[PDB]
Amino acid sequence: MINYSERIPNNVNLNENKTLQRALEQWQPSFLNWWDDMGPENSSNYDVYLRTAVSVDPKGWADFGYVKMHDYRWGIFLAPQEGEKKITFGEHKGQDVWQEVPGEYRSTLRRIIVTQGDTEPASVEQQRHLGLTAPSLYDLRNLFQVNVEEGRHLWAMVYLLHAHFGRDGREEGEALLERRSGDEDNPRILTAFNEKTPDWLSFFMFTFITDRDGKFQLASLAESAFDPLARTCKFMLTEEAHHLFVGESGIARVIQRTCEVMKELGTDDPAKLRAAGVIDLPTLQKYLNFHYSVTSDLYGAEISSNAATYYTNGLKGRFEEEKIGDDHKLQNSEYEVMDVAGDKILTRHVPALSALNERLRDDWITDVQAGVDRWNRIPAKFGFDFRFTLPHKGFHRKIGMFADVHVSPDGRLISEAEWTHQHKNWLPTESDRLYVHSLMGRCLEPGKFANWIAAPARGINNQPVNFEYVRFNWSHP
Ligand SMILES: [Cl-]
Ligand SMILES: [Fe+3]
Ligand SMILES: [Fe+3]
Ligand SMILES: [O-]
Repeated sequence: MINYSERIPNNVNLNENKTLQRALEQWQPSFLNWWDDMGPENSSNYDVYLRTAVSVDPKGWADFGYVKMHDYRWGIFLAPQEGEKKITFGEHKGQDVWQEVPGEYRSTLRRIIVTQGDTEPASVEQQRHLGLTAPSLYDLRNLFQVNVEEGRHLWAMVYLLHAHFGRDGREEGEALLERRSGDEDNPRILTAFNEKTPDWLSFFMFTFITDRDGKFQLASLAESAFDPLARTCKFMLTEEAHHLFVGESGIARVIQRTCEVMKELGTDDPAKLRAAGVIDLPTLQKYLNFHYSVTSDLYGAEISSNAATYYTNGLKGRFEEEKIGDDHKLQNSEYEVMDVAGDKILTRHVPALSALNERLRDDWITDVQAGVDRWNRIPAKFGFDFRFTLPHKGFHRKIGMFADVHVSPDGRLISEAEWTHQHKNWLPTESDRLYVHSLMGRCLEPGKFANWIAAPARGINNQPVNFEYVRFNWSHP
């Protein structure tokens, strides 16, 4: 490892700003208390082989070593500042990007930053029980790496709050530790982040699908005229890519194991696959349906004056804004969205500014579909017919125009009776979830993997797959 240096590694000259540094250090012990309370369960004395960034360059990014998570060096890292960067969209296109928050947008920027910050500890809270049933040291270590990274994402947003929003900033930093996933009176802001993540199959789906909402929200904010936010999100995207990998390869390894048992037993009978302790592909498809549809609601209403305002004011851009071939102002542009009118799902064009949530949702759908295309290479290579698919965008939605109807995965509007009698085929049943639960059992033997999942293609940081990625320090409970 590179030589220790700073208590809070950073590339923002934190030490030069005494007032700001003091505010973060006053908040730190509160963060550490939250981490001990709501962080990975019973993990206080584990030594975990973790990656820590200590500077933004490739070498400093990849500082691997054993560390207790309580002692993780959470830091603050902005993509390098560019000389003479201009705003790329909206009313202010062509002007210098902002280094400070414009008073007129203070409350909106604050809202955007806090809502993003809120999802980071929510994922840790949702996932805190999982290590008790980790299917391998490798997977246990990946879970912990995701967790400390989401912890750092909370630091990333709290830094912006303290640095740019004064006393309100600090009050937002405190409340971010007071809310709690699933709590009755102070729940987390967004509904999908108040859901349970009850097993490892849900965990891999969540990091494959819901961390991908993180990618598309962060990619939109990485375009912001408010440059400290833009540069914060650009760096965060490198960590988000790791989360997406954990999710995609996690499910890939599960599909691999189930295809192996299908080949061995020579059957696709789910009763027989389950007798052999694997997760049948159809059940995997239900979990895909579930996490996909719940995540889709995170993009918000298809039509929205708020999203239009964020774009025009230069706060939040479209995904890969600069690659888009239009005027980047959209006053006379359209975008095609669906609509529901009685017994018909139809299409219409609306003003582009009013449908930016739907555009972002569509970008995310395209990305998810690419990952699903990659999973499908597995049955294909085994010569099986099974293919995973994404359901219609209107299936199982609680936000927006499809909220008041039922749509089947194959895109029909369906009756209440048909939803009630058939959705057991489309979303995990209580019984499906009990079966998956029945398979969850810790496996901490080095190089060994629980029977429902295959080994990964390679280890971490060139270590053998049977490396002791976690040391439990059992003598010191
Ligand atoms: Cl404000
Ligand atoms: Fe995150
Ligand atoms: Fe993430
Ligand atoms: O993330």
